[PDB]
Amino acid sequence: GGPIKIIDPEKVSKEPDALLEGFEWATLDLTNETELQELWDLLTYHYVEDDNAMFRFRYSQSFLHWALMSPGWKKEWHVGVRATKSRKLVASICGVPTEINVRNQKLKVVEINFLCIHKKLRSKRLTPVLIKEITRRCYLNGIYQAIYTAGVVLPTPVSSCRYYHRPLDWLKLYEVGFSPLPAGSTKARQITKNHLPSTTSTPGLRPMEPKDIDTVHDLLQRYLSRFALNQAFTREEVDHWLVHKPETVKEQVVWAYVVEDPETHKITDFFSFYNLESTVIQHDNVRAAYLYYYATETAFTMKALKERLLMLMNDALILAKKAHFDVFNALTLHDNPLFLEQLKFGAGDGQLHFYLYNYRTAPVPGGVNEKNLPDEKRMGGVGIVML
Ligand SMILES: CCCCCCCCCCCCCC(=O)SCCNC(=O)CCNC(=O)[C@H](O)C(C)(C)COP(=O)(O)OP(=O)(O)OC[C@H]1O[C@@H](n2cnc3c(N)ncnc32)[C@H](O)[C@@H]1OP(=O)(O)O
Ligand SMILES: Cc1nn(C)c(C)c1NS(=O)(=O)c1c(Cl)cc(-c2ccnc(N3CCNCC3)c2)cc1Cl
Repeated sequence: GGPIKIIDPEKVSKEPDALLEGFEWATLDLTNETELQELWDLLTYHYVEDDNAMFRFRYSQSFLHWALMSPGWKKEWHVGVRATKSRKLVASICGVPTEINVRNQKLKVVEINFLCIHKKLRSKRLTPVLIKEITRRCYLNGIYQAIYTAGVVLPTPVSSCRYYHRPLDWLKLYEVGFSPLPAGSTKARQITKNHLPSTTSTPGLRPMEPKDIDTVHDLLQRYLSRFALNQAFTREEVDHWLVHKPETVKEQVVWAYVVEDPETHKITDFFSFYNLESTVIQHDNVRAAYLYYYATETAFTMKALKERLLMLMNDALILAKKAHFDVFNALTLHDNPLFLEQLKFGAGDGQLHFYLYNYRTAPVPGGVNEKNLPDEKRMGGVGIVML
């Protein structure tokens, strides 16, 4: 594996390509509230929908702040297109920097996210234009590789993972057409099936605190090192992505929990999940929690891993329900296939395909077999979660 081509610093153009008549490039400043609102306005009405046009992702402004101003961020990688006359923001494409491990090679990359074009400008081949411009702005900052995730199949995916969904409020989900009433059943029965204990069971479980950063950082890195493709977390990245700052973030987006051993008081496990609503195109919102990063000391010894994950993740479900989330989403990546079925996650129609730009490596297993169902012998591949 390795880079596909070497970029000649000397030949990177200082000026962007031309755009469709009536439109112009605009760097976004997401520290400006009005511009943050503008991006929110665009995504809210024009971002990812399901195939049935029932749901649309509704990233919050707090989520956008958190996702796009992570450690090392640069406004130059928050790319917009405006209408010249009205000034309206009509397209976007964004990146943030991070380091990844691809089979034990560390790479400096940008994660690409929030590619969006206003419905009225679709199917004009603007996308390749947006991609080329953010590529140019990255090349200018000495970054020549990218990773991204997509719901559609494009050239040479590195992996594919299937979405799974654990109902927390089944009735709400049924109500908005997310979950159906199977057939011979009743609401009462579906509610019973999905009912969850009132309290967590794992001893020492508590909300992560800033004091936990160093030891969570070390445990996470050891755990993720067990995957061919993974995110190479720095200390600042643990602070940013994992510890919610209530004093400065009124709308919480990340929940993280640690298990502090009753005896050693060392943290021995942790898990986290984030808040991403969907607008119900027509109630008006599905409040979904997504599983994010987790780690357990048990990984390093088996089959105690499955057993430990069953404990932690059922606790994660309890905590999410307690925080009023409607559903708990997870993909077949990390060691997730160990617990999805047994904790009653239902298989989803959604598939997330993973891609690298300007880097060649063999395909990596995505937690499923050729039938697109979870497989314990198909893990160890994908250890990176994108938002
Ligand atoms: C070194 C640094 C490198 C940095 C860059 C690394 C590359 C990152 C790449 C971007 C990572 C994004 C990660 C995310 O954010 S995935 C999120 C994508 N956004 C959405 O799904 C929101 C809803 N949809 C839209 O806003 C539009 O439909 C979009 C913008 C998706 C397409 O607009 P439109 O429908 O009006 O099409 P077009 O006429 O302009 O262009 C048609 C071309 O676009 C290619 N296309 C379609 N969808 C995607 C897609 N999701 N990734 C990459 N390419 C895509 C398509 O194959 C076709 O090419 P092909 O040859 O026929 O021509
Ligand atoms: C409730 C709901 N709301 N929306 C908008 C949808 C599609 C559903 N139904 S879903 O929950 O079962 C679901 C989910 Cl979560 C996610 C994807 C999916 C597929 C491909 N790509 C992405 N992303 C683009 C890149 N950034 C990461 C997310 C998401 C598809 C489905 Cl179908």
